[PDB]
Amino acid sequence: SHGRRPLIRQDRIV
Amino acid sequence: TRFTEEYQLFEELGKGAFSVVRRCVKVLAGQEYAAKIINTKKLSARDHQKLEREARICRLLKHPNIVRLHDSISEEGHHYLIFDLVTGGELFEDIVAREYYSEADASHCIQQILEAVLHCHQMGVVHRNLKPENLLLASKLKGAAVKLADFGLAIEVEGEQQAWFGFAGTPGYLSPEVLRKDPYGKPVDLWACGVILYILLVGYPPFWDEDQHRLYKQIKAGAYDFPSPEWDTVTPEAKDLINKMLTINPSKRITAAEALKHPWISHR
Repeated sequence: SHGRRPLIRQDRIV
Repeated sequence: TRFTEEYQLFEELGKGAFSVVRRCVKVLAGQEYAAKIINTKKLSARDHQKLEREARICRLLKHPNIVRLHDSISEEGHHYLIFDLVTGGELFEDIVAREYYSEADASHCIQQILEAVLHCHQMGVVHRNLKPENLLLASKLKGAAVKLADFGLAIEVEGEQQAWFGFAGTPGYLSPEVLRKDPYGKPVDLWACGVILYILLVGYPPFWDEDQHRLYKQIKAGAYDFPSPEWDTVTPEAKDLINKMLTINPSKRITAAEALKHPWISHR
């Protein structure tokens, strides 16, 4: 992935 | 009660575990709003007090870049939070659609977010849950205001007094101080602004791992960089502002009023 990450939705709080 | 008498309900705009947001019209005023609707009988008194807290904190805040709460109406079986209608969706959705923003567009975006955050801080409110999922575009038209929403995790602070209030927020946006059980306050929102600004410019975050153990170690160490080639053409001053927001030491971290005078925001 060479530094690139996916943008993933984070709806869930801790 | 007043909601049934004064408002008409239309289409669903959004849904949570414990809520539905519907377009509504205050019929005699001919004005549209978004009604966040909660089935009160399906919720504990603890869930009720979290709602009262959210409404109480929203009412403190009056700002062009904060979703305004206009009314709070408790009917038999249902509670209605009447907010500004926004039609441009979540900033998260806009970033996915555009992949990432120009420095010009990203600067304009983070300026409005910083104005909102400073207003919260001046009112003794710390949001604790800043993320593109929580920033809403007022409309789909170019230049539409970005507005802070979802004060469900917000806290009231006493001047500059800090404490470890508790473990709250969204993993990818959590500050080192929150993860370390160190005292925290206003600076947790600037750390989140840093994560947001990073994402605006390249379309992915500074901290990501499937494995949460590794994610939290990475956040606590300030372990991010600016990979080639995408960051090679990004101005040093944009990187400098991200670095000042993603400062592990919350004392040294840039404040909202300081970030608003940073030359990458100010020179436009």
